[PDB]
Amino acid sequence: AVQQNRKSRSRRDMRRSHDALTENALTVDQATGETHRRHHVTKDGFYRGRQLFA
Amino acid sequence: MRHRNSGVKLGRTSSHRKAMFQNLANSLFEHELIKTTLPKAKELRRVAEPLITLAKNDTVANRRLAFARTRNAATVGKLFTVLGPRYKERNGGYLRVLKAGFRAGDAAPMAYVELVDRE
Amino acid sequence: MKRTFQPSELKRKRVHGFRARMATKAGRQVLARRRAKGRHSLTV
Amino acid sequence: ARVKRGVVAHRRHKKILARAKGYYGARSRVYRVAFQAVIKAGQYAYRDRRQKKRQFRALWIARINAGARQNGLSYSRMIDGLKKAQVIIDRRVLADIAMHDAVAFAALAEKAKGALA
Amino acid sequence: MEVTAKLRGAAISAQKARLVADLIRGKSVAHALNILNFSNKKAAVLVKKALESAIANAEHNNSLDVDDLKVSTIYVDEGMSLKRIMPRAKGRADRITKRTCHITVKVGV
RNA sequence: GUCAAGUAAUUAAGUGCAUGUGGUGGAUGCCUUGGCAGUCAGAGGCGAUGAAAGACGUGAUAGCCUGCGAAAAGCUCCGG
RNA sequence: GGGGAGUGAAAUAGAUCCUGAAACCGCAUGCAUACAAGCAGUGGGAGCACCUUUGUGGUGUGACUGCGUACCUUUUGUAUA
RNA sequence: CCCACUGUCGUUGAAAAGCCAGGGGAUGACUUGUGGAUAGGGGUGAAAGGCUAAUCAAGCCUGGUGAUAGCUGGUUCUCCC
RNA sequence: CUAAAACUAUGUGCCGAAGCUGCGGAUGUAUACUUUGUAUACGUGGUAGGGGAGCGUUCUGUAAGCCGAUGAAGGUGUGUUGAGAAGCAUGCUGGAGGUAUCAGAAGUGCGAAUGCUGACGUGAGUAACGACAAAACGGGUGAAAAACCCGUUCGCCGAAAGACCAAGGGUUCCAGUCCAACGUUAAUCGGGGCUGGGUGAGUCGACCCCUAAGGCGAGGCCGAAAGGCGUAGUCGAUGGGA
Ligand SMILES: [Mg+2]
Ligand SMILES: [Mg+2]
Ligand SMILES: [Mg+2]
Ligand SMILES: [Mg+2]
Ligand SMILES: [Mg+2]
Ligand SMILES: [Mg+2]
Ligand SMILES: [Mg+2]
Ligand SMILES: [Mg+2]
Ligand SMILES: [Mg+2]
Ligand SMILES: [Mg+2]
Ligand SMILES: [Mg+2]
Ligand SMILES: [Mg+2]
Ligand SMILES: [Mg+2]
Ligand SMILES: [Mg+2]
Ligand SMILES: [Mg+2]
Ligand SMILES: [Mg+2]
Ligand SMILES: [Mg+2]
Ligand SMILES: [Mg+2]
Ligand SMILES: [Mg+2]
Ligand SMILES: [Mg+2]
Ligand SMILES: [Mg+2]
Ligand SMILES: [Mg+2]
Ligand SMILES: [Mg+2]
Ligand SMILES: [Mg+2]
Ligand SMILES: [Mg+2]
Ligand SMILES: [Mg+2]
Ligand SMILES: [Mg+2]
Ligand SMILES: [Mg+2]
Ligand SMILES: [Mg+2]
Ligand SMILES: [Mg+2]
Ligand SMILES: [Mg+2]
Ligand SMILES: [Mg+2]
Ligand SMILES: [Mg+2]
Ligand SMILES: [Mg+2]
Ligand SMILES: [Mg+2]
Ligand SMILES: [Mg+2]
Ligand SMILES: [Mg+2]
Ligand SMILES: [Mg+2]
Ligand SMILES: [Mg+2]
Ligand SMILES: [Mg+2]
Repeated sequence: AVQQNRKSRSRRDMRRSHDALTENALTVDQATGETHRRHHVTKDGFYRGRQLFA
Repeated sequence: MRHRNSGVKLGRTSSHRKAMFQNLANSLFEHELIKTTLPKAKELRRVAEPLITLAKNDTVANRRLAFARTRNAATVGKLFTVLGPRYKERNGGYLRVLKAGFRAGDAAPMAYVELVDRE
Repeated sequence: MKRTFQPSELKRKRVHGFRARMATKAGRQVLARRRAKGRHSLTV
Repeated sequence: ARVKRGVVAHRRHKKILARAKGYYGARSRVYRVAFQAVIKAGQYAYRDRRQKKRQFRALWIARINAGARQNGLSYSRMIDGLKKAQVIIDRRVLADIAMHDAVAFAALAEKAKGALA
Repeated sequence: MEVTAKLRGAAISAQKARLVADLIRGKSVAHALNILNFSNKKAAVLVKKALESAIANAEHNNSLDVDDLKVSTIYVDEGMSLKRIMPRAKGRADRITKRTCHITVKVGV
């Protein structure tokens, strides 16, 4: 139910050794030069040479 | 296990789920472009495309079926006068789903659902 | 649950009020003690 | 005369924690643990001042044994023969000679051999 | 020559901001701004505020071009905590800490 | 050159120690506006002419404090 | 919130403001560490790095290795589970 | 409406005694509002030592009071005999 | 491990302790002897406990002295000295005090008391986010919108989850404005902050007249005192009176 000894700072860091984040997959769109998330629409509404909300 | 099972849950009862997809389909047929969560958008295909397939042929029985599945008279009118005639020689694929980042308050992945030859 | 306080202002003033304290020797000793301590409120 | 025990107590704790540099974890940071660690290091060092002499003598004896067995002897008979030949070189010097100068050690083994005969 | 920006008193614990700080340490500022733009982390917003502040400082106060600036140093320290009470079952009470942090960013050529 | 046998260097997800540089925190030092104990000398009461203690008010503009009381941060006279 | 500019003798004296310790939490550098069993040290000891020097020098680290079951209290007696 | 028989759940609870499903009484020796009375070796008790402000084989507060404790615990720098 | 690495007997060597010896150093007692320094000898494991000698801290005198902005105390390193408690010097920080010596007085030394106060860890970025009546989309605003507003749908209650009083609360009511903190998330929203506004009575209620239970009670009776009971009266709504 609870620890019998306080965990040392070294073991705590060794547990967090798997906590790192990853970057996302970003691509530069060619029809706008923009950078967007891959397979995602841009915030301007562009995706693969197609426009939403002109 | 879940082997070969189809369908979603989305944390709702089946009554709530049926109602929510009815609402979503009505909204999409009215605006032709909506923003929703990505799993909702992917399940909305199996709900909204058979309605268009139904609206391809205009019979009183078909319009009554469309009303039983939408319960929205304006949606039925639009299906059988605009959307049905539009997708007459298109063999499926009336919706287009495009991933659209994440919601702010939620970090839930989002998607746009639009009709194919809209606007 | 029903808790013990159950307020009523008339009953408060009739049990712990100024005139109730002034009406007996022990209550006036209460008032003298609370003046000696420098309390800002003498009574309820 | 109220005495505040802040400067002197801090000085003492700092001394104990300076004698604990290099120890692991709390043993170098936390005074209660560092103080025991330091007292124990002291007891260990006292005991090991004695143990070091035994350890180095055993090393010299092993090296002399190797050198004497390269010369057809053993440590026992070589030490006995060198003591019968009035040679009084001690084991530290004998082990140094065996490790660094094989010809002089063969000469010493010859003295021991001739005395054993 | 490093140019510094300090975001002091950001309402987030250091443990969570450090995950984002580790992501962009030693990177170009264009790459770091890209990484921070497309993250769903709350710390990404605050680290982006601090990093774009450092870039603006480098350009205005130090006359450094942005195309070769680099995130040469970044670290998150703890700040002043807020202490609050949380009622628990059976009349027990717990102490809640609302942890803040200080972000330091240094950009260099 | 190839093959075989033998045998080095080379990683750090993270961690330890040391140093450097920070954060947090508010110890220490220095300081005193407040206290403690006395000595000497006084005084030892206030109140129906309404006390102690209060409430409410009172300001060009005031929240609280202090003063004051519908004559209300005050009126008159005398002295400095 | 900060960076400059300015004030000031001083701004890591900038209002959470004299000094600014420890616990505790970062980042940077050097060395070690992913075939190896335990109070984490101690005695020895290679290698590496940096200072210096022509050192049998200093500073950090510490492969490998012998020995080694915390402190207090209470007890006939405690590594004591 | 008053109560609380059974069970599950809850047991750092939504809750320092509940919820939910069932259960009992429900024109009476009923339930309930407002106001009043009884005060600590006392009160009140269709009586369980029950209740008397989440406290009851003698309430709480203050004072005697720094009660007493042949019992636990603790007792702070150095060296020498 | 088997003509032993077993057993019996015998021998020659060797290893082996903080024992003994060597070398160097300190110290107690005693004896000589300068007359307090060296020799000589014997000694120097220790709990309870007894004895002896010291270190350091605050304060008083010495001190109207001595050191200090050419940098005190304090803090943080380094080097060094002593058997120890400790001392000394010095780099950085710091910005105004410090104090020899010899006496004197003690709130004079902390690791433990399930010690006390404050700070900060571990658990751990874990459990949980408070009724399983339910949401969806479009537009607006905004730095930012799952939650705010407008709209279109969906759902839930409907002997309460609606409406009105008493009690209690005390401005939470309404409008403009702001988002740090508070709101178990965000918030542009709010019962949050700031500014302003708002409660209109002969008939409603209270006050008022009247009394119940009960209280207080001139006199009075009783009681060491304090006080207790009570007559006349006077209060007291939960009831009566336009
Ligand atoms: Mg680390
Ligand atoms: Mg399938
Ligand atoms: Mg869910
Ligand atoms: Mg149903
Ligand atoms: Mg790493
Ligand atoms: Mg202080
Ligand atoms: Mg400074
Ligand atoms: Mg400061
Ligand atoms: Mg290895
Ligand atoms: Mg026992
Ligand atoms: Mg026993
Ligand atoms: Mg033992
Ligand atoms: Mg134990
Ligand atoms: Mg154990
Ligand atoms: Mg029930
Ligand atoms: Mg019945
Ligand atoms: Mg009693
Ligand atoms: Mg009686
Ligand atoms: Mg009984
Ligand atoms: Mg009793
Ligand atoms: Mg006591
Ligand atoms: Mg020996
Ligand atoms: Mg001996
Ligand atoms: Mg000697
Ligand atoms: Mg001895
Ligand atoms: Mg002894
Ligand atoms: Mg003391
Ligand atoms: Mg303690
Ligand atoms: Mg989470
Ligand atoms: Mg866990
Ligand atoms: Mg889990
Ligand atoms: Mg969970
Ligand atoms: Mg909720
Ligand atoms: Mg409102
Ligand atoms: Mg918030
Ligand atoms: Mg408000
Ligand atoms: Mg009476
Ligand atoms: Mg009378
Ligand atoms: Mg009356
Ligand atoms: Mg009435």
